[PDB]
Amino acid sequence: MLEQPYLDLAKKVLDEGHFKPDRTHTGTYSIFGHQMRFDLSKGFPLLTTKKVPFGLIKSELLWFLHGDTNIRFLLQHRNHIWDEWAFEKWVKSDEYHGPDMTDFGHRSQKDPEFAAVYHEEMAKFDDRVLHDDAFAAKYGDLGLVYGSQWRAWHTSKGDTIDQLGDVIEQIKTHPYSRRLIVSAWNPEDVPTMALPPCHTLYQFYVNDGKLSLQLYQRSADIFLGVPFNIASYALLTHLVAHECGLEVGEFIHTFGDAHLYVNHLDQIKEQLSRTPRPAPTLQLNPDKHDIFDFDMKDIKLLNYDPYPAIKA
Amino acid sequence: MLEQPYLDLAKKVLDEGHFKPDRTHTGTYSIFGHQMRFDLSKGFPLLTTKKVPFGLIKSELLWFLHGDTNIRFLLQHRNHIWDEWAFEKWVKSDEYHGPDMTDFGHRSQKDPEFAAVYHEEMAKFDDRVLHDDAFAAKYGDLGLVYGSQWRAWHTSKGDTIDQLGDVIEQIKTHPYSRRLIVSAWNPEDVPTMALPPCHTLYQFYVNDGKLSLQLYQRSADIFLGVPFNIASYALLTHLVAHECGLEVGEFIHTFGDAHLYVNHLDQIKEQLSRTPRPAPTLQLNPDKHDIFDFDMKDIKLLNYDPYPAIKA
Ligand SMILES: CC(=O)c1ccc(N2C(=O)c3cccc(C)c3C2=O)cc1
Ligand SMILES: CC(=O)c1ccc(N2C(=O)c3cccc(C)c3C2=O)cc1
Ligand SMILES: O=c1ccn([C@H]2C[C@H](O)[C@@H](COP(=O)(O)O)O2)c(=O)[nH]1
Ligand SMILES: O=c1ccn([C@H]2C[C@H](O)[C@@H](COP(=O)(O)O)O2)c(=O)[nH]1
Repeated sequence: MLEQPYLDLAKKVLDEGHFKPDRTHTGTYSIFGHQMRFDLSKGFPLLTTKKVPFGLIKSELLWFLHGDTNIRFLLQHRNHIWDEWAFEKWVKSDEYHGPDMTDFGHRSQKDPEFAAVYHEEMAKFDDRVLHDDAFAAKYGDLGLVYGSQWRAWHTSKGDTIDQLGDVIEQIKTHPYSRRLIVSAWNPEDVPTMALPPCHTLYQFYVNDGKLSLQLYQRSADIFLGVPFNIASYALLTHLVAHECGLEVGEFIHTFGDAHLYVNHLDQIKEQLSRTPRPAPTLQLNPDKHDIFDFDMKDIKLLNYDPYPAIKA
Repeated sequence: MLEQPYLDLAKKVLDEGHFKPDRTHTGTYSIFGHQMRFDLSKGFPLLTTKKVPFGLIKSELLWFLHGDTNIRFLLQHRNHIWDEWAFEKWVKSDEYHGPDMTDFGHRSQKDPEFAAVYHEEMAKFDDRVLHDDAFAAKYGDLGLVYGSQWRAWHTSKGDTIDQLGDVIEQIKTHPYSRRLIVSAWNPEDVPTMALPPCHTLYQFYVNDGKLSLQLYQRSADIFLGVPFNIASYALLTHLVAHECGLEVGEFIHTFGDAHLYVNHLDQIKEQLSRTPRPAPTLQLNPDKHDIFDFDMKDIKLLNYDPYPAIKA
């Protein structure tokens, strides 16, 4: 079944993973160099063994695809997955006057009443970002995240390049190019930036009218992140194929360090109990073609029948 | 045996490769997403099934490692593998006054007497680069090749960064970092530069005192280039491990497009006849540690017992 490589990766880290220390709990179990392949003609690789929220994946991807780095767009779609890094820039600031949190998130799991103050402050931040243009410009903007690296890469001349747009024009004109690459890794930013990109780079490839995509991901939370990551890049591959008038080929997912956190171990073990179901199918607006102006409604997922989410 | 993944890749492209057109003969047979793993504790993965010239690999790597882009250093080691791209910038120039070649190399294989004129002009160029400081500065310098991307990456402030040096300091201080990445792909240069890098990016990883390295290579000539490529990055991995006082782990070689040229087919087929021999062993200067000042003599290869070279 389509999603088995994901479950093999989880199991392989369980059986053959190497322990290492770090932060956010005791440490990790990891392997280096693993690869997962998904034949996108067999269905869409959204995990059936655990519910993965496709609406949050769709809206995050469309956000990148607009070259947008402001969480306001994501808030307008009820998508809060980028909030904390924005919240963090505001909390750590001089403009902020509420109950202090030197390290929320860590402390948010401990207290059942600091989690009360935090979730209110965060709710307030979310609202000011939604309705106050200047506050949003200042704190809603994450700066160097995927929308900018993909579509507005900052040059030495103080100019800006649309890598993804240029690659898509090349797919249409030079489909057999071996240079169809988008990188998110900028040696100039990477040593000071808040979040050096995990989704380091990707490459397209065309054969027999089918579009494939390989992602090199330097670092991967196998439990929390990888199931979202697989669905974002599979969707990316479908959308680019649609624009270019091609079929879909393979999505190949290649890792540097893929890891399980030492406290996510029983969660992934229970998921290994479950038996994949047949895969959903994706439907794209058949009469719209520029994916940089696609909206939520232009993307549909059919027949998705997941096991429950594992709140971990 | 250590080199079997190389031979499996060759065979897989023979059996399951997809034809595509291009240039420099009729076209290619290719696959996308293949991976090769080499356990460097089992020996050094220089191919035994075809002689690969380790001196040219050593000197090219030391050249990158000095951050040098001038072919003069390579000429001083009798290494001509970068010559033609330098020669090309001089031939295409206004300063040049000899018998013209709008497209040598292509025409060099045809004629058995234009190949005579070319090899003389090239011999002259080589000599002027060796002995004329100003000519060398102007034409010996390839500009944006690996030595500059690895060790002198050009920033927006008109400054320069030593990616590889900084990564090596991080391996020593933060060995479990998942950010040990060197990239050679610069979205600003890549659309005009002469040679967008094939060796797109690489990443280190440490576990149990062993250093591994994964290379993402966007495009690969399986017959001509890959056997040199495997030995450069394996050697790179050994040298970095030596500096840092670690053992060697795995070298993982990951491809975008790996291809066979439609006219190299019988050459690779004959190589598939041959039976790997036990692998050579590498010896490094046991009392020297900064690899950025290693020289030819500090690296030794023991017990290398190859089948003959296949002049193709
Ligand atoms: C600093 C760090 O380790 C870290 C960096 C990025 C994320 N991170 C996101 O921003 C993000 C957005 C949307 C989905 C997912 C699954 C993630 C995610 O995992 C999470 C942790
Ligand atoms: C333009 C192109 O296709 C092309 C780009 C780079 C190389 N190329 C080199 O510069 C080079 C230097 C040293 C060894 C090898 C095996 C290679 C190589 O294959 C060869 C061809
Ligand atoms: O899109 C993402 C972003 C992050 N991660 C996880 C993997 C790592 O646990 C962590 C990255 O932290 P560093 O490796 O950068 O230290 O986030 C993902 O799976 N997908
Ligand atoms: O270090 C190198 C450099 C090049 N190649 C081969 C692979 C491709 O045939 C060609 C690159 O041409 P493009 O893919 O950039 O068009 O060079 C290698 O194997 N190793």
